[PDB]
Amino acid sequence: DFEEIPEEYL
Amino acid sequence: IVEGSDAEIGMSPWQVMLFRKSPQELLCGASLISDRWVLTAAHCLLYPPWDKNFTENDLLVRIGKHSRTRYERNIEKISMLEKIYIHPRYNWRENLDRDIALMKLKKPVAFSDYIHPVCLPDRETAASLLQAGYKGRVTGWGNLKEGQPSVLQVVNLPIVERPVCKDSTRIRITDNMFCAGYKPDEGKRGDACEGDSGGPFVMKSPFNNRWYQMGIVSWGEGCDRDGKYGFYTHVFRLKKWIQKVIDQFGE
Amino acid sequence: GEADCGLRPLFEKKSLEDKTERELLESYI
Ligand SMILES: N[C@@H](Cc1ccccc1)[C@H](O)CNS(=O)(=O)c1ccc2ccccc2c1
Ligand code: NA
Repeated sequence: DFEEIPEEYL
Repeated sequence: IVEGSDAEIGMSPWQVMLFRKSPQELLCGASLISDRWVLTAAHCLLYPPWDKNFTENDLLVRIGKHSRTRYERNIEKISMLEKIYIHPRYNWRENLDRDIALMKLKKPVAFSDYIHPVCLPDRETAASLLQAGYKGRVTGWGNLKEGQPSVLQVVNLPIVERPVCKDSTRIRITDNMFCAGYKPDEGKRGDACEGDSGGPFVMKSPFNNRWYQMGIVSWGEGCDRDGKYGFYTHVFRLKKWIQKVIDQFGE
Repeated sequence: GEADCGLRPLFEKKSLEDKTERELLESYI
């Protein structure tokens, strides 16, 4: 449901 | 927020979203009180009866947001947590007494038109503004009904008399809580709802024109029910614990 | 309290009012 956030944050 | 409206842009620049890494989802709201400290509700992090117990690495904070679900390129800043502190006398067994927690971010977030800290009150600000009938403001991306908002939502709600709060519920109310909301007679409506917890109840001082965080969205029994009110952590009553945490562990 | 706390860049800082803050002020009798 949420837009994918940059993977640098994950 | 139930019966609120869309926020304007940069209207709540201290609003923080607590966001779960995996699955990717909104956990709660929160507020920015300085460039490295975010304030939220303890139950957003720890609530054992629902098997809730997040550590730092489960969580991210997202600051500068307006859209709920969009990744707001060049506007928002996503931050990792260094350490979480939950009030040592937070009462999750009984009544959510002392529903407060601090999160320290790994690096300073840069302020912008969309990112700016809220004030914490002093004794005089609290004594002056925390009065039955005086209105504050609640913001969040939580449910629109007891479905979900495209953008940050806002509602202004009056502080309610201590007896009325207590007479609305079977839960034991402490001096570390206040309730706010319209009465059934009052005609108007509105409430925090699921997903709004941790977020700020703020007031604008008529004395220095500054926004102060008077409450933290804590709990209710349903959302926007007639004869029922939203309960908020009383921020000033817990300010020494706040100052202590920040002074001991901050830089 | 932080020096510049609680003053919003797109409102207080430019002396703009938001749509409903007057409701708050009117409540502070
Ligand atoms: N949005 C939630 C907030 C919440 C979640 C989990 C734990 C506490 C609070 C609802 O307001 C919860 N509503 S509730 O389930 O009726 C409730 C209300 C008061 C409570 C007081 C102490 C402990 C649990 C509570 C649950
Ligand atoms: Na109500």
